[PDB]
Amino acid sequence: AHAFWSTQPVPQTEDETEKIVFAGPMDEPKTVADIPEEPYPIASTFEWWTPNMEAADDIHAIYELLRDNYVEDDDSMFRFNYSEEFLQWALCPPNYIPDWHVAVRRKADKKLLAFIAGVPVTLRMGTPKYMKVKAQEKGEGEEAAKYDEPRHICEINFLCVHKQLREKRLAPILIKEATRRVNRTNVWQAVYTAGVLLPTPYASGQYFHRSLNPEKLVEIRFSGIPAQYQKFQNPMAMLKRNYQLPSAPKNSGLREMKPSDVPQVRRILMNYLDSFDVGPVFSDAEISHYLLPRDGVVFTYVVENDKKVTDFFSFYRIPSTVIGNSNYNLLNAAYVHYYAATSIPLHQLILDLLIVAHSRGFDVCNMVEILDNRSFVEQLKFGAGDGHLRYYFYNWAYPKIKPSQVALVML
Ligand SMILES: CCCCCCCCCCCCCC(=O)SCCNC(=O)CCNC(=O)[C@H](O)C(C)(C)COP(=O)(O)OP(=O)(O)OC[C@H]1O[C@@H](n2cnc3c(N)ncnc32)[C@H](O)[C@@H]1OP(=O)(O)O
Ligand SMILES: CN(C)CCCN(C)c1nc(N(C)CCC#N)c2sc(C(C)(C)C)cc2n1
Ligand SMILES: CN(C)CCCN(C)c1nc(N(C)CCC#N)c2sc(C(C)(C)C)cc2n1
Ligand SMILES: [Mg+2]
Repeated sequence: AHAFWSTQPVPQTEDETEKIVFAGPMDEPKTVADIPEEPYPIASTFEWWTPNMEAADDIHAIYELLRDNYVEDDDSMFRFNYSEEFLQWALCPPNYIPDWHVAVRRKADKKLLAFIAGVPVTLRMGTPKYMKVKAQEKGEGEEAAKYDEPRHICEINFLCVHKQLREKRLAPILIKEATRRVNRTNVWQAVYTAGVLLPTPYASGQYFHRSLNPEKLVEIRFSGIPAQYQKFQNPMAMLKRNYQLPSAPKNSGLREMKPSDVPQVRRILMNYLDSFDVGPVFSDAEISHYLLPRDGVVFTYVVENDKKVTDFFSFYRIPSTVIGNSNYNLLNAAYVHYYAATSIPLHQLILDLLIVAHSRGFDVCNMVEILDNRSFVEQLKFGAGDGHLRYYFYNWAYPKIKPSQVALVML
């Protein structure tokens, strides 16, 4: 059933996943010396290319591949259009490894055909709380604690093959070359997410969406007018009213994040993320990189009253090309990123996220039901969407966990 995935160090079935009681590696321990410096073989008409994702023109080349060939819905209505600025931000965090950005080009004429990207992340990925309890009950705490220390691993994203080259087994070769490049740097695990079901997720969460500009969303067929609104003389007027928001934030002391807020934001974020089984550990340099505002890319606000930062939220922008329509070329989506609340309930903090996003011209706010995202769904009028984000590890056995025990946001 899976000619490629059956050959890789990942759990092969749900049944297998059920037998997993401790975090730890799947594969033989190996060393960098066991990995060849010769690149993985590829047919003679293609070549590997390493783009420089800090250089405008190479970012632009990858940007066009993704704009024309990346994730789309099944009815070919919308295709993600991650911006050039977004790609530089997502792919070049502190201490990134340029060799982990991997492309394939056609050799004759240098046409770009495929891409995959890894970035470093320090992740807590030790045995989860409910399974450490089971271990204590069996006298197996030593084995369950073996890999408690946060690990320096790889996060994979942006795998893309050109539409003309689909179903030719190019994605497996991309994945094996990426694995070689990561292994050459003495890293042996990865974390990745996808919408599709592959062998075998350790967690799965549904997507949720919150309408900000319902008239546009109905026009482009992202949304429909629900049946119940047909009982009204003006269904659209009533739908707009339903999703109406304040025109300015409600929380006293809300302001954009600045560099001097980095230590306090790191403190409150790391205290909060510690409560979840799987989550990142960020340095001050990483907090700066992933959270300081960047025009068109990431938006972050702190609540500061009386000279103390007590809460914050962040969101990032992913537009989509509107493939079929005549009034509109883009869908502008805001995605909930990291946050932490110590002074106000989460629903009150995230209402200000929706207000700022609407003010800035976003059409919808989306999120996965990770973190405590379920805690404000109903009051803030999010609804569940037809999509899931499945969380996977490469070369790491891991017990199934609930999505509310995952604290890693993937872009
Ligand atoms: C230690 C370091 C390790 C580093 C590596 C860690 C692993 C990282 C793994 C990658 C994490 C990526 C995270 C993201 O970026 S998720 C976003 C993925 N990108 C897209 O959906 C964009 C649009 N689609 C495409 O570009 C292509 O359809 C892709 C490239 C996805 C497949 O190309 P194509 O359709 O032309 O197929 P093929 O003939 O070449 O290959 C077929 C094989 O590919 C398996 N397949 C299909 N989709 C995925 C998928 N999303 N993850 C993993 N495997 C996938 C499939 O089951 C089959 O294997 P098997 O069923 O026969 O066994
Ligand atoms: C196996 N599949 C296709 C699960 C499909 C999940 N994906 C990739 C996906 N993607 C989507 N987008 C790309 C929307 C934002 C953009 N781009 C959408 S937009 C959508 C409606 C809101 C129109 C129903 C469903 C949907 N589904
Ligand atoms: C690697 N990564 C983390 C790919 C995040 C892509 N994104 C941005 C994404 N993805 C979606 N998927 C179903 C996962 C597709 C994949 N991969 C959806 S489904 C959705 C609704 C329209 C239902 C709200 C928004 C949305 N957004
Ligand atoms: Mg292919």
